Amino acid sequence: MENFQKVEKIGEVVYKARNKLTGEVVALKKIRLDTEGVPSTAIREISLLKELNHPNIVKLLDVIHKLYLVFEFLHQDLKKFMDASALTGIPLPLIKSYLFQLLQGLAFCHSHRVLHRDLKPQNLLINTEGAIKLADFGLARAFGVPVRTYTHEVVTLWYRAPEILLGCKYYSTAVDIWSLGCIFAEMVTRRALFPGDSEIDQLFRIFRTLGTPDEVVWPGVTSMPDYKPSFPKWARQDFSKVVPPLDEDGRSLLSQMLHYDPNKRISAKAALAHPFFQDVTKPVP
Amino acid sequence: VPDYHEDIHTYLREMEVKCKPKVGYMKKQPDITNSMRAILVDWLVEVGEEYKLQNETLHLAVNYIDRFLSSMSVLRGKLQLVGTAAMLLASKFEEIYPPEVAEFVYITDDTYTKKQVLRMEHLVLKVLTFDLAAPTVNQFLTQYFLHQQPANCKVESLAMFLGELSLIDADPYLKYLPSVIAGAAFHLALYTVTGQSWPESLIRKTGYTLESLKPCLMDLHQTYLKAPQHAQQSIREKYKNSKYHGVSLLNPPETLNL
Ligand SMILES: NCCSc1nc(NCc2ccc(-n3cccn3)cc2)c2[nH]nc(C3CCC3)c2n1
Repeated sequence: MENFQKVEKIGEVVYKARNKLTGEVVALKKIRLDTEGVPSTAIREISLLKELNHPNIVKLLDVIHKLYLVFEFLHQDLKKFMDASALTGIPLPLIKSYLFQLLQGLAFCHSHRVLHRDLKPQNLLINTEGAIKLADFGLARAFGVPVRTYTHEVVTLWYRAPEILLGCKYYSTAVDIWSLGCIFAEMVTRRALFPGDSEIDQLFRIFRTLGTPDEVVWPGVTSMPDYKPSFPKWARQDFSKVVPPLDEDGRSLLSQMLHYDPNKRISAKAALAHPFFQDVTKPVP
Repeated sequence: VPDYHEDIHTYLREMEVKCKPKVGYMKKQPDITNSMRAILVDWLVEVGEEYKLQNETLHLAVNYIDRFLSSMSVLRGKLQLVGTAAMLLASKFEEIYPPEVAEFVYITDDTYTKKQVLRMEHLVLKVLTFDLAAPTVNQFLTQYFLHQQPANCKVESLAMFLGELSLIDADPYLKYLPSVIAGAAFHLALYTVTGQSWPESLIRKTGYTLESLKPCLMDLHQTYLKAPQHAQQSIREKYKNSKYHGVSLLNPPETLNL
């Protein structure tokens, strides 16, 4: 640690720091070890990031025993970029670039049997050259083929998939795609698609936009542990009202990322092949 | 089939070669033997039952132990401390609710302190360079189960039982990759319950023929035949439960007709 000059606290603890010998600017993620030893979150983040070498996944550079994870530094997160762009909006080609790159990163995770389980704008890091990267693998898990039951308490509420809210025994890769669908819409409209203040409010916000799901839309839904036949039956809103600025291809992709049935929700790999990405470029923010 | 199943299988096949322990490591250990390892693994099977831990957690703990003993000399009095730290790390990685350190101390009957278990956790992490996401026999078995025509709970329980017996005996099972042990365990379980063989869909997925699995199959058939005589019995006791369709009570086939 003697070789690092802390510059400032950037998250919570994550510090911006400088290697005093090489000049390299890094992010130091400090994990406190005080009565259970190394936290499971640290064990999973380190072990999984060592297998996740990809241009759209944040680089882990070193681990030091306290426990400090040394990462590459990126200038901003997508949440702050979104806030700064609330009046202008993010240009359409940059929304498309960012989603294309998030899907490349996520397809790599899923192909390496990793679920992220906390995709939200503050965990998506951007550099001055137009790259965006998945970060914070503290909630991630190595999944099996096929899955078994995993932790129920997963994904930040606004980005949480309906199969988690309704208590399905099994969830998998589709929960990450749900979160990215939400993030896509949020980049387009400049606000959170489903800003719930409780699990029931979150579900009803989803139902009010996409329609209350039924046995035709989502076979099994009326049998799910937290499904209630008393739920209001809302009709589905037209995507021309949900995401007004979005073209036919954009609407087609978003609708496939927000399919109720996790078995029909588009995969990261299939999303990359969607006609929405035919003209993708890499603009600089 | 999800469009990442093939990618995951290809990746696990690369990683099982990289996560493999050193086949001859026990000959270079001055103080411990295959028999003391068998005793430790059989004990971890019992710890897993007591804490209702996943089979995967047990398989990971054994991978971590064999990799640690591949580069670190350990005296017999400390082998249980390595095993306990391995099971704690496997639990933190794989389990929704890992047992607390004080429970791992209790299950050693205070042979070691909390401080010792936590220091050994740090050392295991250092020696394994935090590379905990190892492929297991279990991870290959659950993929192979998707190729059943049709799915048979007894075949699945018996293949798991057989894959678990392989963990106990470093000689001969350290000679084989997890994918190959799982292939033999699956064929032997299928043949025992239904008289069916290693299916064409798995020949295509794995590139393994029944012929390529033969050396491992012959070993696993002997292990199966001799299981009621083995000094270690925790796996047989476990797979008598209705949870596992009492498959450890079934008669092994006399021949495989290979
Ligand atoms: N959730 C965002 C905060 S955590 C974060 N932020 C990063 N960069 C964005 C950022 C930079 C400076 C500031 N800032 C300056 C003055 C005050 N704040 C705030 C945000 C990171 N780059 N690389 C990382 C590694 C992945 C784990 C650590 C990392 N983490």
